[PDB]
Amino acid sequence: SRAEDYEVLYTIGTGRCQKIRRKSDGKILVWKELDYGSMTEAEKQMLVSEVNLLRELKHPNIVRYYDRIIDRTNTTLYIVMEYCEGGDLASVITKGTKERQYLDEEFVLRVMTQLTLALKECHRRSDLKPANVFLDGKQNVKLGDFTFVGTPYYMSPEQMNRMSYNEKSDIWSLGCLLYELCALMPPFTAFSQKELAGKIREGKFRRIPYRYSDELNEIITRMLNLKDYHRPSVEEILENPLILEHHHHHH
Ligand SMILES: COc1cc(-c2cnc(N)c(-c3ccc(C(=O)O)cc3)n2)cc(OC)c1OC
Ligand SMILES: [Cl-]
Ligand SMILES: [Cl-]
Ligand SMILES: [Cl-]
Repeated sequence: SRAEDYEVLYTIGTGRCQKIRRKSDGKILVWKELDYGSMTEAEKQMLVSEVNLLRELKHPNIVRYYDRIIDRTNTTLYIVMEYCEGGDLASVITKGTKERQYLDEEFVLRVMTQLTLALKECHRRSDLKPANVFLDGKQNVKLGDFTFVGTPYYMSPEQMNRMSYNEKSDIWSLGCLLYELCALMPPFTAFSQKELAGKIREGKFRRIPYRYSDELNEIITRMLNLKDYHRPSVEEILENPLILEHHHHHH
């Protein structure tokens, strides 16, 4: 479809993401705008293929990407996707830090269950961090968004030695994300990357807060094992007695 099919309501975050309304039925959506005006033919060809793959991902726990619009006037590409009224997990963690208020174990179990399912789908088809995890209005958790200055808090031991495909590296990142949801801080912190790497290598961290059960602590701790082969698989995580039907997605 074309941009005129939609009305911009307002900007959510600055490419730039905006909440929009589809005129045909008034459906509330979001689009992300990419300015391809400075791109080469080679970069546009890569872009096209990536957007195409994006359109093929249909999963309850992956942000749904509906359409792509070209506006040759502004040299802008619009990627239309579902609206997640709950925002991102980064804002939830920030909210708790400042409220001196930990999140319910039930919420952490929802995020664990639903993100593990998202990872399972990604692995089948073959950037896990709080700002890339979105919440809808029905308690559902969705993975979205498929270089310097930033601190690589979630970088796994093996990935810091040599960046290569390893599904157990994703489990480490999930571990880090769940840890942060509980403790409201990442398991490893430092002011420099050299110091960070030394800590990650040592593999030691504080227990998550005592309000969280030993069982939750145990599985998060297993995900943060220094040995990739000691971390639980997606299958092993979902077998955990903590995970129940109600922690999964519901339309
Ligand atoms: C980054 O902060 C926020 C993001 C959103 C939001 C809602 N729906 C969405 N589909 C998205 C979203 C935006 C971009 C991407 C992506 O680049 O793939 C994936 C998801 N963000 C909503 C927000 O509040 C309504 C919000 O503020 C906390
Ligand atoms: Cl606190
Ligand atoms: Cl919450
Ligand atoms: Cl759903």
